[PDB]
Parts: sequence; structure tokens; C-alpha cells
Amino acid sequence: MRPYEIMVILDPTLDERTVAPSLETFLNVIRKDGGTVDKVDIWGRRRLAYEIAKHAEGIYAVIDVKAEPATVSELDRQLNLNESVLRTKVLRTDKH
Amino acid sequence: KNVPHGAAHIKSTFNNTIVSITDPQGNVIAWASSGHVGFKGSRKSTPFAAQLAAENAARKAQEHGVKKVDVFVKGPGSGRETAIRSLQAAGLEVGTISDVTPQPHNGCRPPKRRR
Amino acid sequence: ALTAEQKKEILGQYGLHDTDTGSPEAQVALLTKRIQDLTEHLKVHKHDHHSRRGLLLLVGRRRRLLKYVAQVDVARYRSLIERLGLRR
Amino acid sequence: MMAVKKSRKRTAATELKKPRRNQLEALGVTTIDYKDVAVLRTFLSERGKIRSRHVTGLTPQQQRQVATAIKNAREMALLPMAGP
RNA sequence: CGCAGAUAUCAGGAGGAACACCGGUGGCGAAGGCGGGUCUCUGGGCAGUAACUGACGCUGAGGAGCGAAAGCGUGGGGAGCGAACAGGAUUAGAUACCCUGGUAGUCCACGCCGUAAACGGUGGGUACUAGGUGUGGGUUUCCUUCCUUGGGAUCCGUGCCGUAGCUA
Repeated sequence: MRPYEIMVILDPTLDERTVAPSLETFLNVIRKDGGTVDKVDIWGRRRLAYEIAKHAEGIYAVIDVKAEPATVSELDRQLNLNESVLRTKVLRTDKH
Repeated sequence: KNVPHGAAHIKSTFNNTIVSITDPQGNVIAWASSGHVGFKGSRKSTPFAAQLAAENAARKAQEHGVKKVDVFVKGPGSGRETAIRSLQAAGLEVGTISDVTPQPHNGCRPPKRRR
Repeated sequence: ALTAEQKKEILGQYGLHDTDTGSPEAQVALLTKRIQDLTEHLKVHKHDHHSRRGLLLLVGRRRRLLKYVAQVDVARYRSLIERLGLRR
Repeated sequence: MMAVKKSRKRTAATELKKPRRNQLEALGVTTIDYKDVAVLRTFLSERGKIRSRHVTGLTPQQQRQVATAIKNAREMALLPMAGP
């Protein structure tokens, strides 16, 4: 599979008590595709460069994956269609 | 009523000069310009117009109860610092300066050239 | 694109022996594979002209190799051709 | 003890000077990541804009890599871009 | 244009084109041309190893295909700019420069035409032919820290100066 590394930023209204399982509810779809290496970082409540929807901070997050193009695309689709996510951005670990 | 401390916006361009006092929130109290000072047409790019306009507006703000000012400048101005000297002559405390002339990130097409 | 896996497959089938690369048979086979895939790509992308130029170049060298092999031995020529399903 | 040039004394120096610099492989680096904004803030001005090669020293490789990282960072608001 | 409450200023939203600082005698593309970011699909070139076939090469009338912009058609969209066009002002007169406004068009999809100073005003392919100098990319050995426009050699591409030679 192809390696990828996803960023997500969230409103501070959520909490670290909710962060990881809330995302794993999505990522189970990928785990039932590849047995994919999920590996999360959480370093949040972090002030912003500039406000999005008048939010001074966000709950940053980094998600390392080894998966396939369709699965990353559908993940992105579900997340962006979610009510909670501010942003998401998708970058390939490999050479290109 | 009154406000003791607020902010000031200074728009100097090629063919006119104008100022406005305002709260940090955005609510004006008082403004002036070279047209109200009396000059007309083509004379009112000179820094002398800036002196007189800023002076009148600062005195209006002294009337409405201002003592200190934040200052924000904008645009091609021969008499920016001239207006600044006029303000600080008028009896007001210069809070903070910032040369925010609005630059775009290579956006809307500007007009053509002249000759 | 083409991977070592696919190339070794095609060279296992069409290669004279396990080393050959200059085999016109192998070369033609790989080019035709590449061209089939690229044509599938241009089904969707009708406008990737910068890729269509590569397509035409590959067709050129393909017909050159066929022309060589027909100059040499038409038996081998038509063997390869019937083996790949071309019309020429 | 020695001059910036006429280095007839040491080996060919593994050191950098005012014309020559490859500042990232030189020092100030963990790895080129849009995550590490404290490092990317070094290749800017206070007004947020970006430096040049005859200012910094980088090769175009590192320059363009870093600029792309910076720009992704401004997109994800990890870095204070110049604005209102 | 306002004096029916403008310009300015601030909070928000709607909206469509172009994407500063990187970025320039710098990279790619056969040519035209090509930069907001991310993903997908795909192509080309370079170097080294030089394992494989063993002259398969170069050119190319005719012919096919691509091809800046403006234009044309069906449809969509239309903030700014702006042919035409209206007015103002200069003017001897101004169907023109200047100012105010402003339609087609610029933009998207699908097709067309198929031209330009489409310029290096130098067709392509190839061998030898003094050098110096910057520069982009990849190899490699020595003072070797071996974290280096390191330095040297080499290969590819790219600019300046300059021998013989050549040219009215």
C-alpha cells in the first residue's frame, strides 16, 4: 500500500477525551481494507495563525497511514462532509 | 458621551488625503478632509492639506473627548508623516503605527498604461 | 507505468532466454503493453496531447522493429504477430 | 590566526562563509517538515514574506522544498501569514 | 457620483477571474508555451552499470497531428478590465491620446479556423577544431574536517568574454 500522512484541525469545543475514538470510527473503514498502519499524534488546543469561523485555536492532529488511493479519497470525503472538521490535508510520505 | 482612547485611519493617495478617528471596534467619532478644509481640485495632494485636515479632525476628537490615538496609515502619501506631525501637534498620544497599504496577491487586473 | 514485475512477466513469456532485452520480440511486446494502457488512459483524457506525442513515437519505433524483423525472417515475424494479436 | 581565504593550512574546509552557504545541511535542521514551524519561521521576515537564494544560500532543491512547506503551512494556518 | 444620507470606517455574508514575497539571464516542454496548494493518471530527458539484439540508423517530398492571441458556433457564467459606443476637456477641427461610464469579448465545456516579428529573424543529424569565466543537474577521487560554490577529473544543458578561422 501507499504511505500517507494526514493533518486535521478541529474546533476546541471537542475534547481529547473524544479525539481518538471519534476518528477511529472513520478509520475502521481503512483498517478493514489493509490492516493499515494507523499512528496518531495529538498536540492540540493550539493557537492559530488566523481565525477560521472565528476560532483562535484548534486541536491539531497528525495521522500516518499506509493505504490506497480510493481509501484516502473516501476518508477525505467522509471527513470533509462531517460537521466537525475545519480542515484536512493529505500528503504522501514517499518520494513523490 | 466620549471615548478617551481610540484609533485613527489615514488614507493618503495621489490626488487627495483624508483621515478618520474611530474606536478600535470600528465606530467613528470624527473625520475631516481637504474638501472641508477648503481646497479644491488639484491643490489637495500637497502635505499642507494633510496638516490642516488632520489638525481639524484631531481638534474635533479633542472636543468629543479623545486624548490618545492608535494610528493606521494607507496608500501613496507624500504627507503621511506631515499628518503625523500635525496630529502630535494637536495634543494626542501616538499609540501604534502600521504601514498597512493593501497589497493583493497578484489578483484583479489593474487598468492599462497612460501617456 | 511498467514495473519490474510486469517486465519480467513479459520477458518470461516472450524473452528468448531469461536475460534478453534487445530481443525485438520482447521490446515490441513491452511497447504494445504500454500502448494499450496509455490508450485506456486517453479514453478518459482526450486532451493529454503531451502524452499522445509519446504514443506516436512509440508506434513509430514499434513499426520500425516489425520492419526489421520482416526484413530478416518473416516466419519469426508472423509468429510474433499472431502471438500478440496485431494486424501487422 | 588565519584568514577567511588563503586557507593553505587546513584541509578543504567543511565550513561556510558569506558567499557560500548551504544553510540546512549546514545547521539549524531536523528535517524539512511543514509541521516544524519554528524552523520555517527562520527563512522569512517579520512581514511573513520569503527570502531569496542570494540571501540565504540554499540550492534550488532545498529552496523550493522549503517554500512549498511554508505555503502548505500558511494553508493549514500553522504559520502567521501576512494579512489583516 | 452624493446632499433621498455618499466617501471613509467596521461586523458578516454572496460572488467570479488572477494566484504577490519563492522567481532571475533559473528548470521543463519538439514548438506554442509552462508556476496558489493537495491527490490521481501519464509522458520525456539526464547520469551511472554498461547485463541484452547486433547497423535495426539520419532525412523526408506528398501526407496526417499539435499549434499564442484575436475571431465563429451551441450552452453556462459574468467581480474587475474593456473593442465598439455616449458624454466631458484639450483642439483651428479631434470620429484619437486624457477623464467619466460602458456592451461584445476576456473565463468554463464541446467543436471550429490554423495564422504572427510563431525570432536565436540562424532546418535537421554527425566528427574534429585555443581557452578563460559564472551557473543548473548527476557521478567520482584527494587535502580530508571527510557536518564543504571544498578542490580535481568527467558527463548533460545553459549564458558572457575571447584566439585561429570566416564574413560586404
